[PDB]
Amino acid sequence: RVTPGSLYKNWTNTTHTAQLQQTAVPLALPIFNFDDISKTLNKVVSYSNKQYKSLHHLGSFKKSQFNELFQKPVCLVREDATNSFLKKLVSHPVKKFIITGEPGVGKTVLLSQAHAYAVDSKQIIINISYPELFLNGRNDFSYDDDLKLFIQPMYLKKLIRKILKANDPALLKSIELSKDYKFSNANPKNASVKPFVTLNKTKNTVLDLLSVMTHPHNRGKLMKAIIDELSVQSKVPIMFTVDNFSKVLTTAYSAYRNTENKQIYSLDLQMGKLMMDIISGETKFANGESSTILAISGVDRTNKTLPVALGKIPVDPYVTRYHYEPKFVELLQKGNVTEFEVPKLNKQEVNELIDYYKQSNVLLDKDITGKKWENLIDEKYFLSGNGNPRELLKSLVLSHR
Amino acid sequence: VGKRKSSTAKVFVVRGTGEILVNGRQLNDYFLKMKDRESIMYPLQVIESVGKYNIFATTSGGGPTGQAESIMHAIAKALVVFNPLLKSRLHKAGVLTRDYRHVERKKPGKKKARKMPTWVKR
Amino acid sequence: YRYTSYVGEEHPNSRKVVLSVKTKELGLEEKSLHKFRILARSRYDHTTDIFKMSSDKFEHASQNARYLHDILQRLLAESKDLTEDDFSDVPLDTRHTIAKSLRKKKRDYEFPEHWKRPEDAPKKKFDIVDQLLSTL
Amino acid sequence: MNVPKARLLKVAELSAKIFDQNFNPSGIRTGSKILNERLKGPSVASYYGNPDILKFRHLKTLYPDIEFVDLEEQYRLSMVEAKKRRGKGAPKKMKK
Amino acid sequence: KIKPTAEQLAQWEALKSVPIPPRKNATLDHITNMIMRHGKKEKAQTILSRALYLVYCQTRQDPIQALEKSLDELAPLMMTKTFNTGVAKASVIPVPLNKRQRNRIAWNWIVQSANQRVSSDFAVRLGEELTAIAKGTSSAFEKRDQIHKTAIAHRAYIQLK
RNA sequence: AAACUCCAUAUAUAUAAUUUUAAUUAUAUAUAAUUUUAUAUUAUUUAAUAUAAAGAAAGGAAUUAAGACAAAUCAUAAUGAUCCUUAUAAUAUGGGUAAUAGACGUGCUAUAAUAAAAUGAUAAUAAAAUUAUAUAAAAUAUAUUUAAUUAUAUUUAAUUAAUAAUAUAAAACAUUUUAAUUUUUAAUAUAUUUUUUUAUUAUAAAUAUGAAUUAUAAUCUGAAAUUCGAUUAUAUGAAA
Ligand SMILES: Nc1nc2c(ncn2[C@@H]2O[C@H](COP(=O)(O)OP(=O)(O)O)[C@@H](O)[C@H]2O)c(=O)[nH]1
Ligand SMILES: [Mg+2]
Ligand SMILES: [Mg+2]
Ligand SMILES: [Mg+2]
Ligand SMILES: [Mg+2]
Ligand SMILES: [Mg+2]
Ligand SMILES: [Mg+2]
Ligand SMILES: [Mg+2]
Ligand SMILES: [Mg+2]
Ligand SMILES: [Mg+2]
Ligand SMILES: [Mg+2]
Ligand SMILES: [Mg+2]
Ligand SMILES: [Mg+2]
Ligand SMILES: [Mg+2]
Ligand SMILES: [Mg+2]
Ligand SMILES: [Mg+2]
Ligand SMILES: [Mg+2]
Ligand SMILES: [Mg+2]
Ligand SMILES: [Mg+2]
Repeated sequence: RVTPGSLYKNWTNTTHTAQLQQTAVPLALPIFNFDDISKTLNKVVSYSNKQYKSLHHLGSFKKSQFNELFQKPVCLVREDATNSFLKKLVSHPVKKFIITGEPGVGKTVLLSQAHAYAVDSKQIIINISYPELFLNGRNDFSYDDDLKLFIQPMYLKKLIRKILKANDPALLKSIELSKDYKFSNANPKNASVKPFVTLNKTKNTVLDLLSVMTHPHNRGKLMKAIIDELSVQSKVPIMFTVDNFSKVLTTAYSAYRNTENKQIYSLDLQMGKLMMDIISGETKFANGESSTILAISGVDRTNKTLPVALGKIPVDPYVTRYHYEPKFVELLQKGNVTEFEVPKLNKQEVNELIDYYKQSNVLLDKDITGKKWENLIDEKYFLSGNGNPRELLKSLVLSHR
Repeated sequence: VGKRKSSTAKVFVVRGTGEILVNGRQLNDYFLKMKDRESIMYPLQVIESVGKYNIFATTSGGGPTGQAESIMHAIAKALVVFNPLLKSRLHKAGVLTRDYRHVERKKPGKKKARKMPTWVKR
Repeated sequence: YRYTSYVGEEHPNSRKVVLSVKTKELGLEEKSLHKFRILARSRYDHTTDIFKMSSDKFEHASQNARYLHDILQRLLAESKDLTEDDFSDVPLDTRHTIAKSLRKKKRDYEFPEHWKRPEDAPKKKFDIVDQLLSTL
Repeated sequence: MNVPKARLLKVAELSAKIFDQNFNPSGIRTGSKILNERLKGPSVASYYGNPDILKFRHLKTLYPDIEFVDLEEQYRLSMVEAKKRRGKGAPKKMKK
Repeated sequence: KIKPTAEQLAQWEALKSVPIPPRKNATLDHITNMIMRHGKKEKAQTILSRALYLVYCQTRQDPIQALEKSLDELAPLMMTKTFNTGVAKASVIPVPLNKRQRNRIAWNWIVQSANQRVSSDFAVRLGEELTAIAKGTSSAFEKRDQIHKTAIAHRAYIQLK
């Protein structure tokens, strides 16, 4: 008893997935570029078209945000938060960050900005938004024999596709291969004719490698090969990113069960192990400017692990595996992860946001009409808990109290 | 010091730019319900002085909404010292009144305070 | 050694005696101190560096006190041994203390020092008759 | 628990040796909780009262000079006498 | 001796003209209370505000105001209240309605019409219904019209007149 | 009857070397209101409404008279009369009070998405009360490959108590999931909705509700758990 047009989903899903961004005012806002941050240092800025294209593919813009409020997802540049982070990324020798903060402070937004910057500066981006998919057991998996770990060839395929599409092909096909690669063919065409697909050293490309389509049991092998290729190449920078890395840290054991009924460890998987290797000084990328940018989510569980990894708490040895996994900490220490605290909004920034919202026509009538502007701003600041952006946004729009 | 239900809120209000700290942590972190935050703000909102006064609240006892109400009550009293002419206005707004609403005890024969067990005729 | 006595009554808690010492105040070297603390286990609190223990096993209070003393002496002897038993590589178990802390409440938070306004404080108001009076 | 198990066990054993408390690493039913329970008998016995309490009988022993009267007893005796009089006295008890 | 300072006096004067701000939008609060069941007001509030957000998204104009307008439209200005009438014919009379009663009648109808919509989440259903009413389509309107017609019959049954 | 009374409230004073700390408290002693004042608008100097300024000022408990109902109690206990005195008095071992056609009250749990379940350790937020016929912390072991949870066992740290324990309150709020529901899934492509979209293929009246009833295995208390107790596990999964 359902039509195509009617809304059948729950609220959060509906807001994400039903395009109510359709009925919205076009806004001629400035464009996000790191080279011209001096112009737009503390102003709202729409992303470039190319950036948007890349960012959507990656999975930067998420469901629980209020990206439905505008024509397209929008951020502002911040001197204390985003700009400083970008500068650190540019300058630091290690280039290896974990974006920490309170729930709703704007970690994902920071990640999205970092991605956009990377896109601008001719870099490949391997984004893993929501590791919950590979960590929790809701897709097929298999123990590979060559690689001593469990591969996940539904998730992997999706990730490969994202990598292919998020990045431009000219940058991606500038990379020649280091080794030759045999794979099992899995086209609808040439199934009987071509039993195997072969990629040569100099002739073939990374783009071509990505476009390969194998059976599930070779997908993990393909992924491994791709990563190796990217590590080897020194022509283009590789930005690796993992958002909701908190889940990964806490969920040490996956929901998958091996032959004997017991839970599989995250490092015994392909994806989680690979990710950990990337984080640590192990799969070292040949080029400079090649970063790993991790991000915590307030959604996920909290425990002693991440604080212990960083310069926060001394290592209590007696706390349990559930609330403190030491292997993960050790791995984090190995690859010198310098954490980045996202600061809460200043008064001026809050004011600027409120002004933008007013321009876009999100503010309620009781806020605008018959009220001093400065007083309103102060109230908004108070209700957000002194500049938590999400909370502020909620107070503005989702209050109706 | 303000009170409501079982809650008690000792609140240090000071002239610095308007930031909040409830019980040694951020306001949005402590009070999750926006209503409680709005209530807390209200003494500063009846005056045009939200943003003017720094507030350091310290609560104990009761639940969250009651705690927030006790904080609000305390803040109004604190404000009254800064400018005595606004005291009447605050009273009119309904912030200077200590909300007496006290939880009624369970009486013997009754199940709860008022809720009696079912009656029968036959 | 704290002793308790119920005056008119004959309580069975009058026998209870409680020894209690700060572990740093005990005459020990650093290695031996750590070993002593390890041996104490739940009896040693780490936030306050205090080790206490009570005995109710024996009939009289004096007996119980003597027993506690003997235990303490034994503990000290063990701490000062060091022959084929150091306990350098067993970290201090602080689980009981954290459990106790959780059970209780905390008021660790304080008023921010940079939020203070000495300039806004009420200055001394000039009372002329009081000044006149003060001839001493 | 990165710290080893055997060392912890040894430490626990040592602690047990130091104090009087026993060291049961295997976790077997020893029977310790049966004996170690404080015996509650004297308190239980002392429930109804002190059986040696002064009675009316004694108020003759202590003070022979004062001719006391137990009123309830006297009443009972009077009732018995009345019963005897009106043919409602107790029947004579069988011996066999 | 009171001794009020100049700045304080100026502040008081500035305040004096401004009226005391209201702590709640009353009609909204009433609605939230009606939605609410087991002293779980927060959940009811979340539901209501989410619905209003959805409404706004669908049609970009103040959601609260639109809701109030809808209530005003829908709320029947009077009701044909039944009476025993001294043990005789149950002679009905038109009776004027308090604001709350008016909006209460409207809300129940709105809820009913929402419950016919598809989604699992009630908040979504509610929002869709509110948007439909804003645009101008419901059986609630028809019911109101019918009520008004029934009130119109029994003109002079009103006692004081 | 009201009032004095108790609880709770507001204020003041006293005391607490602010390690028995919660001073945001506890407890003795006061004071405080069955609130006051004024301007008007109706009805006749007053009384209800409204407005204003002054106040923290707003409840609950106990107390339920005379008479009556030959209301209830001789099974709390006692006493009158009457009846039993090798028995209608007294002690032990077992059984019964828990029997089951229909019926009648009180409750509890339910019949799923404005509502259920997983999770949430710099442990979100209480109060009141108990612990020498005790309260039992941490930790080890087994159920259970990690560990947590829950349940037992092992063994008693602390305190007979503003000091330790019962006891990290729970809803809340947040992520995840949820059949009925082809209102979803997964194979392909697809893309500026990517924890997602579109296209084309295949996905065909009690559940992934409920927890009655029963089977087996363990555990707990006790000397003893068959009639007849309480847990846990693996199955069973009515009715609604
Ligand atoms: N920094 C920043 N954040 C914003 C901006 N606009 C919205 N946000 C908010 O940033 C939030 C993302 O915070 P995040 O740290 O991902 O929340 P978490 O997932 O709970 O950790 C969203 O909820 C947005 O509402 C902006 O312009 N800048
Ligand atoms: Mg996130
Ligand atoms: Mg009276
Ligand atoms: Mg204190
Ligand atoms: Mg009477
Ligand atoms: Mg009778
Ligand atoms: Mg009678
Ligand atoms: Mg009798
Ligand atoms: Mg009798
Ligand atoms: Mg007998
Ligand atoms: Mg019975
Ligand atoms: Mg009854
Ligand atoms: Mg349910
Ligand atoms: Mg324990
Ligand atoms: Mg305690
Ligand atoms: Mg908890
Ligand atoms: Mg049925
Ligand atoms: Mg079930
Ligand atoms: Mg259930």
